[PDB]
Amino acid sequence: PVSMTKTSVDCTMYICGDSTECSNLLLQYGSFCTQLNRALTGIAVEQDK
Amino acid sequence: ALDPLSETKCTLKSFTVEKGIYQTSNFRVQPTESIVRFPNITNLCPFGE
Ligand SMILES: *[C@@H]1O[C@H](CO)[C@@H](O)[C@H](O)[C@H]1NC(C)=O
Repeated sequence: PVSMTKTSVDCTMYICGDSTECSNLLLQYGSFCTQLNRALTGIAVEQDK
Repeated sequence: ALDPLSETKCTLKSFTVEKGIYQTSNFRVQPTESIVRFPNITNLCPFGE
Protein backbone atom coordinates (compact mmCIF):
# COMPACT_ATOMS: atom_id res chain seq x y z
CA PRO A 1 0.00 0.00 0.00
CA VAL A 2 1.11 3.53 -0.83
CA SER A 3 -1.84 5.88 -0.33
CA MET A 4 -5.21 6.07 1.38
CA THR A 5 -8.34 7.79 0.16
CA LYS A 6 -8.20 11.58 0.57
CA THR A 7 -11.30 12.06 2.69
CA SER A 8 -12.29 15.37 4.24
CA VAL A 9 -15.25 15.97 6.54
CA ASP A 10 -16.95 19.25 7.46
CA CYS A 11 -17.94 19.50 11.11
CA THR A 12 -20.65 22.11 10.91
CA MET A 13 -22.54 20.11 8.29
CA TYR A 14 -21.80 16.79 10.00
CA ILE A 15 -22.61 17.73 13.60
CA CYS A 16 -25.28 20.33 12.86
CA GLY A 17 -26.39 19.64 9.31
CA ASP A 18 -28.23 22.76 8.16
CA SER A 19 -29.32 23.84 11.64
CA THR A 20 -29.02 27.39 12.97
CA GLU A 21 -29.55 26.56 16.65
CA CYS A 22 -27.15 23.63 16.51
CA SER A 23 -24.52 25.74 14.74
CA ASN A 24 -24.84 28.42 17.41
CA LEU A 25 -24.41 25.78 20.11
CA LEU A 26 -21.42 24.33 18.27
CA LEU A 27 -19.73 27.74 18.25
CA GLN A 28 -19.15 27.42 22.01
CA TYR A 29 -16.66 24.59 21.51
CA GLY A 30 -13.97 26.75 19.91
CA SER A 31 -11.55 25.49 17.27
CA PHE A 32 -12.21 21.77 17.73
CA CYS A 33 -13.51 21.65 14.18
CA THR A 34 -10.84 23.85 12.68
CA GLN A 35 -8.27 21.44 14.08
CA LEU A 36 -10.25 18.40 12.90
CA ASN A 37 -10.23 19.81 9.37
CA ARG A 38 -6.54 20.65 9.75
CA ALA A 39 -5.72 17.06 10.71
CA LEU A 40 -7.67 15.62 7.79
CA THR A 41 -6.08 18.04 5.32
CA GLY A 42 -2.63 17.17 6.63
CA ILE A 43 -3.43 13.50 6.08
CA ALA A 44 -4.53 14.15 2.49
CA VAL A 45 -1.43 16.19 1.67
CA GLU A 46 0.63 13.35 3.13
CA GLN A 47 -1.17 10.92 0.81
CA ASP A 48 -0.15 12.92 -2.23
CA LYS A 49 3.40 13.08 -0.88
CA ALA B 1 -15.87 39.13 3.06
CA LEU B 2 -14.46 41.49 0.42
CA ASP B 3 -12.81 38.93 -1.85
CA PRO B 4 -11.34 35.40 -1.80
CA LEU B 5 -7.88 36.74 -1.00
CA SER B 6 -9.28 38.51 2.04
CA GLU B 7 -11.08 35.34 3.12
CA THR B 8 -7.74 33.53 2.84
CA LYS B 9 -5.96 36.18 4.89
CA CYS B 10 -8.65 36.05 7.57
CA THR B 11 -8.57 32.25 7.75
CA LEU B 12 -4.78 32.16 8.04
CA LYS B 13 -4.99 35.11 10.48
CA SER B 14 -2.18 36.68 8.48
CA PHE B 15 -1.62 39.59 6.12
CA THR B 16 0.95 37.73 3.98
CA VAL B 17 -0.16 34.59 2.14
CA GLU B 18 2.57 32.18 1.08
CA LYS B 19 2.06 30.49 -2.28
CA GLY B 20 -0.32 27.56 -2.19
CA ILE B 21 -3.95 26.48 -2.24
CA TYR B 22 -5.99 27.12 0.91
CA GLN B 23 -9.41 25.84 1.93
CA THR B 24 -11.25 28.86 3.31
CA SER B 25 -15.01 28.34 3.46
CA ASN B 26 -17.70 25.82 2.50
CA PHE B 27 -20.02 26.19 -0.46
CA ARG B 28 -23.63 25.26 0.28
CA VAL B 29 -26.75 25.69 -1.82
CA GLN B 30 -29.42 27.07 0.33
CA PRO B 31 -32.91 25.55 0.00
CA THR B 32 -35.24 27.84 -1.90
CA GLU B 33 -38.78 26.76 -1.00
CA SER B 34 -40.46 24.43 1.47
CA ILE B 35 -42.44 21.31 0.55
CA VAL B 36 -45.05 19.68 2.78
CA ARG B 37 -46.81 16.55 1.51
CA PHE B 38 -49.33 14.51 3.50
CA PRO B 39 -51.92 11.88 2.58
CA ASN B 40 -55.27 12.93 1.15
CA ILE B 41 -57.54 14.36 3.84
CA THR B 42 -60.30 11.79 4.30
CA ASN B 43 -62.80 10.66 6.94
CA LEU B 44 -63.68 14.17 7.99
CA CYS B 45 -65.19 13.53 11.38
CA PRO B 46 -68.99 14.05 11.42
CA PHE B 47 -69.30 17.34 13.23
CA GLY B 48 -72.24 17.74 10.88
CA GLU B 49 -74.02 15.02 12.84
C1 LIG C 1 -74.18 22.62 8.69
O1 LIG C 1 -74.64 22.74 7.33
C2 LIG C 1 -74.31 24.00 6.71
C3 LIG C 1 -74.91 23.97 5.32
O2 LIG C 1 -74.72 22.70 4.70
C4 LIG C 1 -72.80 24.20 6.70
O3 LIG C 1 -72.49 25.48 6.15
C5 LIG C 1 -72.25 24.09 8.12
O4 LIG C 1 -70.83 24.19 8.11
C6 LIG C 1 -72.66 22.76 8.73
N1 LIG C 1 -72.16 22.64 10.09
C7 LIG C 1 -71.03 21.99 10.39
C8 LIG C 1 -70.65 21.97 11.84
O5 LIG C 1 -70.35 21.44 9.53
